[PDB]
Amino acid sequence: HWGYGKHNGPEHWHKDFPIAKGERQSPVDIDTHTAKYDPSLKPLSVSYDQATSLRILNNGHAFNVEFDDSQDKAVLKGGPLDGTYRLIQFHFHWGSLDGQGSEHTVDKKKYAAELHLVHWNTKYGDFGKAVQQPDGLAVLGIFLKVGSAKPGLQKVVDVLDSIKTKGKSADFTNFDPRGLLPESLDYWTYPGSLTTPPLLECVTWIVLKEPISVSSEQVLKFRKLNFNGEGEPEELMVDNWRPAQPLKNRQIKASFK
Ligand SMILES: [Zn+2]
Repeated sequence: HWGYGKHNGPEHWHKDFPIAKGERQSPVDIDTHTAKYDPSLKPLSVSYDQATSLRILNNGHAFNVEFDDSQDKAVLKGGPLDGTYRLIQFHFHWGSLDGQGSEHTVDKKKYAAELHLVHWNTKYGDFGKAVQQPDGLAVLGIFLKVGSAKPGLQKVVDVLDSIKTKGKSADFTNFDPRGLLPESLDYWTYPGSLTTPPLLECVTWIVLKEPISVSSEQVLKFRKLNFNGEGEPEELMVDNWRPAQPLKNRQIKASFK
């Protein structure tokens, strides 16, 4: 099956998922000098006050913090978006070392990790319908650098012991994703894809310029997770990132000067 190893990693995915070589794949390098300020982008609206987290799952590629998306409780709107996108889950991509782990790059700089807050367009009714549409998803991408601890991440770090292996889940209620946001909502935006199979070209990417800081101890706990199932050979869950893909016929827009 697909993964991040020598025999099933990103350079192999195109054999089962030919859209891997498509016209709007993600992630990309963000060339900060070429990105155009777009004075017409509307204000970005992150409304997470009523968010309802339910569960945390190790799916064998990453961990997902899942939300109740059966009503408009946690929504992303404005910026480049038309209409209302509902938070369904967040996950991270990270490295074996602090010098790699992000999927997007900024002037070829790699961050230690990247948070993806996944939202689906309410006009398509559910996530499965939304991923079939070019405007189905909005993913808020946030870079992690290693420095000071992020207090709002520790509740996540402290549950990972309970979901070490593929297929393990744990109750994860009352987690506030506002604790993972940087001060500034200045962003870059472009049309792209899921960065994991099935690599569907359904994402409006919104990548924040300001990283968040996490501690060395916090990312070490991410690196103790396993890709494998319980009672299988231990394979550390590290380097679960796809490298930068060709930009092709796309323009990256900046919300800021
Ligand atoms: Zn992701």
